[PDB]
Amino acid sequence: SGFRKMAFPSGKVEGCMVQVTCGTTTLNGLWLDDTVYCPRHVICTAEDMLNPNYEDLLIRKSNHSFLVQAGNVQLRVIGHSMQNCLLRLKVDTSNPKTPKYKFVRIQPGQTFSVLACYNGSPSGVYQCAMRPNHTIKGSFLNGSCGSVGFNIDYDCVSFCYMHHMELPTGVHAGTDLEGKFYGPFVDRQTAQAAGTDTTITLNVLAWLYAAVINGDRWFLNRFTTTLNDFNLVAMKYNYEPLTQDHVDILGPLSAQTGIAVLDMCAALKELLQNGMNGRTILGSTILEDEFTPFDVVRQCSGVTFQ
Amino acid sequence: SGFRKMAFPSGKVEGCMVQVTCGTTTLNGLWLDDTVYCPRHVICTAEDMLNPNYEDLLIRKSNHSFLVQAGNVQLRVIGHSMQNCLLRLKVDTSNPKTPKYKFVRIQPGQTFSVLACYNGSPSGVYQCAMRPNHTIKGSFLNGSCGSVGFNIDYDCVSFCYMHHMELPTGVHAGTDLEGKFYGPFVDRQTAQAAGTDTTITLNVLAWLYAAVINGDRWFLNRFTTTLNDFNLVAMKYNYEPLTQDHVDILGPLSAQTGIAVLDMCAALKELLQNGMNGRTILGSTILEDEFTPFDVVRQCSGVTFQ
Amino acid sequence: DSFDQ
Amino acid sequence: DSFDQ
Repeated sequence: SGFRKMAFPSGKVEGCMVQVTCGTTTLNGLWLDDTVYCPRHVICTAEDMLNPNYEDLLIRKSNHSFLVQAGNVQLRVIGHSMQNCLLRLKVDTSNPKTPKYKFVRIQPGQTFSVLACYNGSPSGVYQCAMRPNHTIKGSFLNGSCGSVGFNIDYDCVSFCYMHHMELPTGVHAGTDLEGKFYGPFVDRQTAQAAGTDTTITLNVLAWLYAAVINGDRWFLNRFTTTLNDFNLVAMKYNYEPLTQDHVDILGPLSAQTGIAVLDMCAALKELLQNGMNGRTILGSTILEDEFTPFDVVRQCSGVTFQ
Repeated sequence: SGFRKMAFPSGKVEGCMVQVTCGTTTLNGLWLDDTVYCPRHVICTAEDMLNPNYEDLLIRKSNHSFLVQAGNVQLRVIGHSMQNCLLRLKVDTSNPKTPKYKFVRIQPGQTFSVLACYNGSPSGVYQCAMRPNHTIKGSFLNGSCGSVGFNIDYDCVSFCYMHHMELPTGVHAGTDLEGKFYGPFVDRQTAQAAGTDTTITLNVLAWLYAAVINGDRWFLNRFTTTLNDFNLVAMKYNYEPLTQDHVDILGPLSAQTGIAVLDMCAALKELLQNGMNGRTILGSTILEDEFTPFDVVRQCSGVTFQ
Repeated sequence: DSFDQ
Repeated sequence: DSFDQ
């Protein structure tokens, strides 16, 4: 029993963290085989960060403009190219700790683990969700740029995020491992703001199913709802429109608990209008949206506490 | 900016997880040098778990009653002894992945990271607090016994917890790495219940200081309080008595934010009586008690958002 | 009752 | 303004 924000074991990812210094800027890079990936803004000074032209800035650099350090040992750069918002630094060694891996761009609502890193040195791990507005509510200080987010399935690390910057609200922006930003955000210092966020309906529903799997059903009711009547309510409360795709994704969970999706929707509709009446669900006073249906299957019992 | 439940990078600990089977029970063990530590109840069948005598049960076992597997590779047992509630299995190999390390018994209120494990295979990492009633609100299924909790300072892993069992409330009990239980709990299946818990005052205060460090001060007021007047209120609300030791531990944080401890106590006193009035602190609708003062120093800026 | 896991 | 970290 129990239900917590659980991250993936971080070992396979720790073996790939290095430091990258260019001129006077130090940040973190990702060492896979004989390549090191990092944010391109490593090639910027303070002055440069407003209004940079990376083509022009990068062409003013050689292989030995870049310093990369794996633990104590210096790695020599022998090739460089730019790819969207990242740099790809070819090095003299292939990482002996390179795990099997993949580069995936994740979709809003999906979760991943983040290894927060400073000076190429791993300092903590946490779980979060890619928000609808393409930000993450992480925790980063200066020097965390190039810290990565990932999923582990079996033995294979799926890299989905690299950190680049922080926004005025205090939430975070970055890139997939092709160097393409999540969101309409850019690689420079201007007036940029997170767009308005929404609560992640599919995940709230997943988390309700977990509450039941773990033996709680106080919030259930006798009603049912149509998808469209649920949406009219979802909009009032700043929840995402629920779709048939989302209803199909909830099938296995509906089957394990014997509660129909649309019945759980009426459960939730009622939670939204009436409040939680001073009660908790899986130890929380609010509706939780940072667990996917997958996260619930992984973490919970396959056997319901009936 | 930002503030999250952050666990320690789990790599150094993953390299020490193995599987231990005895008869028909499989659980997780901890491989340091040429020793493997695990819960002694591995030597129990279903019948045995009520009313076991471990002396008598253990003497009916040889070295080869125990099977230990590190990844794919079988490790041979060549010695065994019991130590309080753990077994210590001497093996034929010394773990090449053994990090520098220590065994510490932690105190209530303190936090640590937990590597949840099944069949000697790491599946997730989360941060939690040792509660006043000596339980943890973790997340464990069957087969997680022998999963460990730890702190990492510099390069050195401080092991503080091994998992043994779950209680009727759904919270967890276990042991330090000397095999001595946290709490009045025992190694067998009887009517056992968590004693009544309390909220961890010192940590709530730490977390308030973080809210300020990160730039929030709405909850502050103009009042001050005496320690003893604060306690009269703490008792009503099921908070731990605050002590002078706790006030001294808060010194560095008081100094970085320029708010006196007892002034923050009046802040909190007021939060307890008046509620949060529909507002959040560091993104939360409730008072958070699972961050120590140390966790706040590690994670937050050394520089206040004034 | 409790449960040894 | 934003901040590249």
